[PDB]
Amino acid sequence: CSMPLGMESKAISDAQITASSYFTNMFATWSPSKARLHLQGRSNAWRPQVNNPKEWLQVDFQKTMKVTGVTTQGVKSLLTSMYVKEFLISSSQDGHQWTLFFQNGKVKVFQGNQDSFTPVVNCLDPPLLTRYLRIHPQSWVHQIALRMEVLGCEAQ
Amino acid sequence: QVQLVQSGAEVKKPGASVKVSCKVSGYTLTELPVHWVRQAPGKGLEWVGSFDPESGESIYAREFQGSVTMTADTSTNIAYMELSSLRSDDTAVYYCAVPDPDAFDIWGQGTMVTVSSASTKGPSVFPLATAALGCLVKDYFPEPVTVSWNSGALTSGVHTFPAVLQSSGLYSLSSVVTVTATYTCNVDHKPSNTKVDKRV
Amino acid sequence: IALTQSPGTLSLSPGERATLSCRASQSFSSSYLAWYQQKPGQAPRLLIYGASTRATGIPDRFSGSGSGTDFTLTISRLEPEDFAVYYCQKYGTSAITFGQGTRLEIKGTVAAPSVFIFPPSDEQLKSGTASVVCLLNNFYPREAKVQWKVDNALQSGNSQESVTEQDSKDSTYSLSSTLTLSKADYEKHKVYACEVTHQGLVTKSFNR
Repeated sequence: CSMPLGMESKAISDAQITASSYFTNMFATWSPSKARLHLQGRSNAWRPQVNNPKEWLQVDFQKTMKVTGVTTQGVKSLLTSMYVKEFLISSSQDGHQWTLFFQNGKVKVFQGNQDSFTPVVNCLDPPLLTRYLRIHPQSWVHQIALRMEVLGCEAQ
Repeated sequence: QVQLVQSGAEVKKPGASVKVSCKVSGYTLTELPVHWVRQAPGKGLEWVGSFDPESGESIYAREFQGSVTMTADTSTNIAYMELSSLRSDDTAVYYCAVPDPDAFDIWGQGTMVTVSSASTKGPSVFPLATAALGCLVKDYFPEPVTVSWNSGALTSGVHTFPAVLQSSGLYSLSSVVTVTATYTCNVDHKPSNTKVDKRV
Repeated sequence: IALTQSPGTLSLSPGERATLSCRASQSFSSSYLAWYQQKPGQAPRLLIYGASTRATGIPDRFSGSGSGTDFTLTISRLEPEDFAVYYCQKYGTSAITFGQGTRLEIKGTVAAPSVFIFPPSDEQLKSGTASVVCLLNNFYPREAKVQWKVDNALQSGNSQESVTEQDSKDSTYSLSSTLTLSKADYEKHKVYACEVTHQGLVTKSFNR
């Protein structure tokens, strides 16, 4: 139970990925649906309108899944690298009643990326059964930029 | 290791058209938009227009709506900026720049475009005579003119002033130095292939 | 949206904290504000974008903040390499605009200029034109007024002046004013003078 759930393959459609906000610029759109592992092209990553700790990227599996981990990746423009260094994870069954992922009694601060191309895998112990998943960028270099994948398997 | 190389300086008469090029190296032009900006002799920066080599879409600045045409040769990775109906006030240095990742992060070296009824011509160098001495580089077109002293050996106390545009449409520039020895100003006006060494 | 920068010219000393402002006509996202630095004969250099993010290679010395209609570029401790012209600008999906620019010069010591006057050379006279040059060397502040007088008649509109870039070493400026007359008119007069007024203070003249 550690297979990609569909971010890179698109088994998870564009409509299923949303965010608190996303950055748009001349001839460019860093929309939520761009947050797919190893994606290439212009504006190939989700970026919030403004970088702050209250932004989030959301994935709706449209069904209950067993999530055993997440894979994060940064992004590089022509020369500058952008990536999330630390992030939190929250989950929900209805998309409104959210619970942060805790570890040993406290909210878990996951260690993310340190460059723009290396994928970093973070396992979830214990795993979670949820329909919705959110990534909360806490720290970053230059810009909050994300390309990701979710690891797990069917609940049934 | 990215680089934007623009075409050489241009000299044009009113009503003419100029096509500035911007060749990119280190990436595919289509991957990013191309921004165009200019700067008149003693003024600030002014956006001219932007182009998307991927879709061929262009967006113009309010003041440059009907005088600029942007294109791009996707195969050769060269962005173009054609300014027509040129006027003397269109005299300026034109730049191309691309985002990395959002604004005008990487710039070309710039292309000087001079618009005037005058035609290219080398300058006349006259002598100007702690003490001060110098050279008057008068009636040349277009900019620029470079000046050094004693083949570059003398730099201390030298003051080469910005050129001034005269009513005749030609430029004039003075270079002075504050100080037995010989003093010679080396003038170079590449546009007219004119080089002069004037002993003062 | 229009951007207004202040001040037109900021005069500070090395080691000092510099603060530059950029005011907008309407409020907009801080993720569309950039700051550029430009030195003579060079293309602009992006310092900060998204109002507060520094571009790679930019010293931690530079920092930016602000939002809405007010943005600020701050330089904690000014180094001599920081004296130049700064521009702010708003980019976006549909349009881009720049502030008029702010020039950061070194606060130097008030010093009167050393004035020199050069008569037209015989070589030039042979061409039928006469240029009289007046040089004001190594002075500060940059403001100065030159008044050409031919046989006591104040000249106006027939002279042009230019000023050098501030000297990084002594913080001074130099200026040259050129009076242009036809050979014919030049020979119609005898006394040519250059009257210079500067807060650090003069008349220099010669007989044709």
